[PDB]
Amino acid sequence: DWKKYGYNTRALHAGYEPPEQATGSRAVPIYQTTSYVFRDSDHAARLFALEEPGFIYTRIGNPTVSVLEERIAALEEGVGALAVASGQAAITYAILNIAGPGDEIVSGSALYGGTYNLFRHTLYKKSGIIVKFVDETDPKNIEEAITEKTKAVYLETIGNPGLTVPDFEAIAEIAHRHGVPLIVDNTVAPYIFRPFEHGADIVVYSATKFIGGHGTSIGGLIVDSGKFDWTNGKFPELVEPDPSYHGVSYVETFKEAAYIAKCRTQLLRDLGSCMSPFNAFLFILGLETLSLRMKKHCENALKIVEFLKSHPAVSWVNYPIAEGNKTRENALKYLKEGYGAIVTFGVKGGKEAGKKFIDSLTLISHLANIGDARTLAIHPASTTHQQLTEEEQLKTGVTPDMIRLSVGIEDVEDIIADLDQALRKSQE
Amino acid sequence: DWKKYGYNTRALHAGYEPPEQATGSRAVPIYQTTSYVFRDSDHAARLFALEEPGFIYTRIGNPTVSVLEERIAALEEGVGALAVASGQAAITYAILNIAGPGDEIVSGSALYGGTYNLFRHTLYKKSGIIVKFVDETDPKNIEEAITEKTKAVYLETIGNPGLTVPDFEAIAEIAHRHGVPLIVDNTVAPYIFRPFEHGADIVVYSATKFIGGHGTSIGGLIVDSGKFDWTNGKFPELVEPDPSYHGVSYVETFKEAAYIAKCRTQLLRDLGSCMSPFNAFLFILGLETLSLRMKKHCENALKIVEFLKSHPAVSWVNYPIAEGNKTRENALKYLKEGYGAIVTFGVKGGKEAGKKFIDSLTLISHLANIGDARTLAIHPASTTHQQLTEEEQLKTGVTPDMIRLSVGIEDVEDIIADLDQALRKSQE
Amino acid sequence: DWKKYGYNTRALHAGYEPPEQATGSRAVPIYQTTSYVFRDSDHAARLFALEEPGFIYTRIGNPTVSVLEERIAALEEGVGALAVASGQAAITYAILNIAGPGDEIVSGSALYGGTYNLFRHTLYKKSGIIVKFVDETDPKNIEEAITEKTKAVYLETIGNPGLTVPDFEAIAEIAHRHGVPLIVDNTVAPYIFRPFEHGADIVVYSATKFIGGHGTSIGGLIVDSGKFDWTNGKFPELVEPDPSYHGVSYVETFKEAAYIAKCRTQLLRDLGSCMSPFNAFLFILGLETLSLRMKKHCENALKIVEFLKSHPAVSWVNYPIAEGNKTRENALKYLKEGYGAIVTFGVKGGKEAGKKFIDSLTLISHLANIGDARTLAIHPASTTHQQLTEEEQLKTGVTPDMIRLSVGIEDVEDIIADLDQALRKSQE
Amino acid sequence: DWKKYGYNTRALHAGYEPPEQATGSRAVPIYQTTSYVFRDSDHAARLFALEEPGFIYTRIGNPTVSVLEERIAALEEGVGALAVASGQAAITYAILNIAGPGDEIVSGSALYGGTYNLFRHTLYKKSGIIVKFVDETDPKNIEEAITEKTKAVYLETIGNPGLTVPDFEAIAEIAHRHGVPLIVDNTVAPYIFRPFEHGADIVVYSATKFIGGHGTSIGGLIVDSGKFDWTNGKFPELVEPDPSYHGVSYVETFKEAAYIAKCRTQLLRDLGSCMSPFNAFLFILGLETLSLRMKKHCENALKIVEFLKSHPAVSWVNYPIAEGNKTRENALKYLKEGYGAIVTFGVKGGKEAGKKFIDSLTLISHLANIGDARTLAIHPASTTHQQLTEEEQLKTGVTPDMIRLSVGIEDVEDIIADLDQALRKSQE
Repeated sequence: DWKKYGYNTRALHAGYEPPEQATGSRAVPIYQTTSYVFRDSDHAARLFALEEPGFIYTRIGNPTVSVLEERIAALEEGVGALAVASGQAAITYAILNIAGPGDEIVSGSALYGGTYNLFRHTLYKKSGIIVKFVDETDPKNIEEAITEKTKAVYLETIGNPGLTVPDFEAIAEIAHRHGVPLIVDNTVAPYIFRPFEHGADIVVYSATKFIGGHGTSIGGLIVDSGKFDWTNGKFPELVEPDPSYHGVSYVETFKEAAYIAKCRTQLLRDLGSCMSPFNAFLFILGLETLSLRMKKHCENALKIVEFLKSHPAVSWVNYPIAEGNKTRENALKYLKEGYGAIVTFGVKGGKEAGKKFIDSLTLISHLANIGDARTLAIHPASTTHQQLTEEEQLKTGVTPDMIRLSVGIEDVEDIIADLDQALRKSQE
Repeated sequence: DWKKYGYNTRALHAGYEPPEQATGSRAVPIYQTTSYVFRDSDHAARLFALEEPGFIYTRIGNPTVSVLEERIAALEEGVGALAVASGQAAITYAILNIAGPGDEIVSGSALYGGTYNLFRHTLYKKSGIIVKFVDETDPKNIEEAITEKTKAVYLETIGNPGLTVPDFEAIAEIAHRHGVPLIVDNTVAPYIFRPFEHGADIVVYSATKFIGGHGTSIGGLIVDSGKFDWTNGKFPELVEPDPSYHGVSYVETFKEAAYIAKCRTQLLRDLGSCMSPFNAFLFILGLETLSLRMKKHCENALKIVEFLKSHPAVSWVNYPIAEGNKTRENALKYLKEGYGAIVTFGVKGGKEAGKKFIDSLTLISHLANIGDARTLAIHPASTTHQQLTEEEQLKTGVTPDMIRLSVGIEDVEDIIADLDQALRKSQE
Repeated sequence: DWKKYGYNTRALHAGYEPPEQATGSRAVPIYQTTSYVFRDSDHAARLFALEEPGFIYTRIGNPTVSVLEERIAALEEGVGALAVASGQAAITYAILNIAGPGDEIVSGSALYGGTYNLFRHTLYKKSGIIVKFVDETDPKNIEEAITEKTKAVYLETIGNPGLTVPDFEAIAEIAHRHGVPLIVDNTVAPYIFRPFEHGADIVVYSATKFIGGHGTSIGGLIVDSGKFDWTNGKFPELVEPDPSYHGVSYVETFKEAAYIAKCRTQLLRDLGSCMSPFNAFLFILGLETLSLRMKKHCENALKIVEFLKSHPAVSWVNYPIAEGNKTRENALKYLKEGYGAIVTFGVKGGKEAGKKFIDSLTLISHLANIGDARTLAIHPASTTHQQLTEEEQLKTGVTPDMIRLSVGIEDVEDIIADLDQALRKSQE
Repeated sequence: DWKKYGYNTRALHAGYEPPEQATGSRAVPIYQTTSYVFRDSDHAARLFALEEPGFIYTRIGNPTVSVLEERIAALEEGVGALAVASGQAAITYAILNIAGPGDEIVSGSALYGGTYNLFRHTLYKKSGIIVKFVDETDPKNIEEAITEKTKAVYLETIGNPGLTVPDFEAIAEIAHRHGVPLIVDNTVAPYIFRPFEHGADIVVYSATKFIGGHGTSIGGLIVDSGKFDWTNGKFPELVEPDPSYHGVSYVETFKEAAYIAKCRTQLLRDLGSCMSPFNAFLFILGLETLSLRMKKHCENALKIVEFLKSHPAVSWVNYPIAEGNKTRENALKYLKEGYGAIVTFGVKGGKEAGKKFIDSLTLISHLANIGDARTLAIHPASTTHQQLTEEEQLKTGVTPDMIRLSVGIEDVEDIIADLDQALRKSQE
């Protein structure tokens, strides 16, 4: 389905209208298959030469996985999407598509720990890429770090768990004036934020979190807006003839889809971070309720915040629109549908009190995740961010006394009662 | 289970004895979950610091996926295995674990097309790695290409579809004398060949093909023999303190498992090519019959070869032990359980006759795969190897008139009848 | 979880707190297994004798299926539930548990076609049970049909598709004064109606429809309120010693759970209508969003009704609270959360116009189902009710010109636009 | 595929040639769907009236489930099959299709406990059917129990666990001379026995056991040979017009498939024991290796028997061809491919020694099942047959000191070593 239809209609229909014509299955089939029989040899040759569309091999493309991709692109109003094995793989592929040995990336610092470790260590040692980390709360800091080796600017929508919101439009202008795309990780804010409306060229998701929403499946997505001009000379693999496809120019053959086409034909084909069709089936199920779920997550989170602000065992609370938040103005400007499910706070008595808070919980789940329907809590400095030095954790908005909550869609009075009994026990 | 038990007992038990203690499930549960609740904060901290074993997050580790890994390691007599999203990802990770920008790899040339394209283009452009391709039919050619920048030697067990078998022991000696591991891709010969018995240090699989065996699931495996010494100075990431894990030395903490540990803790955690637990469940089912299946594949293939050799529309036939095969001696020496399922031949009348052969088939499936229970046929020069120049295809053992068959486990008289009617039609 | 927690908290937690202790999986594992290893022979004997709780065999009981059952019982505030292969099997088992050859059942006539055919033909010919059908819009009609052979009264919550709502409290009093339970089929109104609050003793569900909510899985549920007294002499199988379990009296051993215990130990064990653990996994996912989904279904349906009432191609519209509905008073009294997703209407030009309405639709799915997230339409007289005579269809509230809609959770303006273009085309 | 193709070719192809034409999926898709969109209203009407073939609703029919059914029918050389939720449901439906209140069934007594309990108690109390149990080791005993109320004769292929084999041809003649079909439960002997070659008219399977073969899925099958004449006056529901389908005569419309058609259209539609498409997918995977698996099961079992016969802690051993077996002649005559996987024996020291045997095992699984790839052991008198009196257990071939083994496909020396250490411990 198209831009003329509403978000919820797309979330239920896009990419699977009409149903497959073999049997009419209303539900998207799970095509748990590796291979696809060809009509004849000409079919088979056209498919491999990129001269006709069809399925060849599940590593490269699969019908269940394609419905997921098409529906995500429709919801984002992008020109195409690619599904991959994890949010990490989506980030990896989004960068590696346009960068390699000797290249630079300007990144914000309000980052999930796993992105930090990929950027700072793995991409440098295994791909020769230098990521330059900046305080994205001031857009001038992004401009000052761009160089002729920069290939992209990278931001998260709501800094997990710093809870800062960058000025997307200002930073997108900076990236475009310097001839590079803005890539946004919108993991924590599907539906409530549309990056392509605000300057982003590329969106990645950890479909694992909110998109799936039920804590069952690992997966990632890369979405291409199709509006960046790859021919400025900084992205020659998207322009020059590709020896692997006998001379194909991606911009020439695939036009506005050049980028997501190469992600598939080069990186997915060769590095092989494909999603399972079963996992795709479950993510499609998640999308069908995503907007209802996100509205409830965000309504509960705002209530949780107000509860915590007035509680005697709590020393501070953060939320994208909290009074002390340095980017609340950006949160107000760009998030008009809810301000995310993630809430941080500190317990009086520091790290050891937070320890006893976590240990006392009876309904909230002490685990490593966000974006489950259930409410989740953790201590980031010793978990999601343990790979970082004390100085590094502070750059990303992570302190030693911090508790992160991913607020779920339980009845809020039950969440608050678990929080209260556990906060009382932490002061004993 | 251990080295004292037979292959089939291990294939049915290793890694899941005793059954999980929650309910006693005899079958391996499908843990379709992202996360795992922790006992308390100390548990959670020990797990992330690598100070205690347990599950944290399915990208990094999962109980269903772990049973698969443990059973593959037991069958291989390796010290550990890692599961990943595809055979391509396993190859990628096996190399990237020990190589990066400016490094070299010596590879054989009897290679699946997808490995060629990863080696020649993707790893060079995205990782700065120079793969040097050699004629592995003479081990002297491997020695002559090693340099001080070489990090590994790479071979396939039965060249897909050149059908050549390298001299593993001679090449393993060369690699070890030069301080680098031998990595073997044993995709086409699980059970019938044990690389670790013949000098290989690392084995990778495309679990997709024969291990799964039913054409349902994409997946890869990396298996570590645990016998290579990573401390010779060429593998400093396996020895030096890792900043991402606050100073952990992989050889010191994980000893013989240093390599497969870093594959998990670095590459899987950051690049994110994880396998789905559903896919793992299906690969475990495949292992339970693998030895029966491989014996039938190889018995049928040898019969198919004899049929083709005497048929009037066939100009030539290849098989690892065919009289004209330049490495039949190696095939005889190393494959004592069967000589693989893959068979090549040429039709009289060249490419256009093979075209009409493929188009006439009625039971054999014209698709891109090997290792299905069903019998498969294809024309490689325009498909699995289309990414290669005419000169390059010839280096890998692929001609323009070649038909590749993956012989399945149907009743051989039905396979032969389909082959015969289609060969008659190709001469019209 | 317990009656102290809210509906949404239960829907996310009940039956799986704490997570399984083997690994801590936050998601409910898919235990796709037939069998469960026993600790020793005493364990195994106690389990089969009904002297200890545990798992023995998936036909009889399974850990994934048990979580589903426990969560449904918690949401219903029943004492237990049983999962089965379909809504039809749940109805069958709910009756067969308490009735057999020579017994009677008093049923309402506002019935899904499949229930009618089971009641009128299959149970009579294969079980000797006489179902007496009555106009349940007047409770006096239920009393007048009870006899000393009656074993239960049976009602649907919202007559599918007559859209009538019975007076539950009045009819429950009648059944209880005559010593028989009231069994309610609450398929179309989970969450929005709680039968046990209004006199029902037994609830059955077609988990297929709204509970699943995504059109993926067939399944049924039987829920026992635990408040009916089975010892009045009409239910001797629940009281007398059971030879199959060496003398067990169900009321004595299982107390308030006697009924659902026999459903498992007798009917599920012997007739074998078990649910798959995969299907159960998906129904659990459905429950996690059920209340959000049902509120949206009912809000959209009420809007659709208002649209249809004012449209020139529509001759009439029905809805439980429509002005002409003979039971709107009951709908107002008992449904305080929404009035269901099902809407009927007639097109001007009769059966052939409705034909052209269905044939013109472009977003609404012409299929046999209700309770999908997508909007569905059909012509019942030739489909869901085709097994009934013209007189019989009229007894159930089905006319020849009727269109049934199951209103989904798409954006209502998109539903209405599809309805309007198709209604215009029907008048051409 | 057809009778011209071999068993293994059929097991890999029948029912899914050609692959679905939407995408060409070589693997059978998992159609996890409830519903199927119709082309238009005429389509929808023809489908419900039984005037055209197609899919309507997964309770009644599903594309994945249909491939399973078609492949089983092809392997059996039957005219059709029906899939159901369990082996118990298949037995139930096979009888209820042709019998009801006041009818009789002549059954053998060499029966799985669950069949006994269905026959003796559940079908009598819930369906009014009188099963007459006879010593089927003498065919004269079958003739002497037939009456004008008899509707079928029922046998198991290898009495589980009496291990007796009836004289199928003699008993089939008796049933046919008296105008009733012979129904065979071939659960324990797929592939190794073809009941339709020896007089059976109807075959049922517990697909759970050997057909699946991996202990993952519950399921049943009913297979119709299509050769019984239902018009002799004893089966009027198969001849007379069916009110539920407006006058359809099953023999007239469906001809040789009348029986399996009514199983679907009446019993599956109304009692609702449908199989999940996921479970069907797994059973199809099992079929692909069934013949290799059964040959290995039977070869290992015969070796286990010889080991047990010579062991000092064993007092007796039974096997269909054991020297003391009263039906070894029948086993020799009818089983020409292997004599089943099931082995019974007694330990010196009686029930308490067998207790200590079971408790000592370290590789063989103490669970309730047969037909897993793994080797299984149990004590039937307190488990699979606990529902029967001491007299009743003895009628079925079950004593108090009996150990039943389901011999798996592990390496036999590992099975024997587990058996030996556990037999030594039982004598302490």
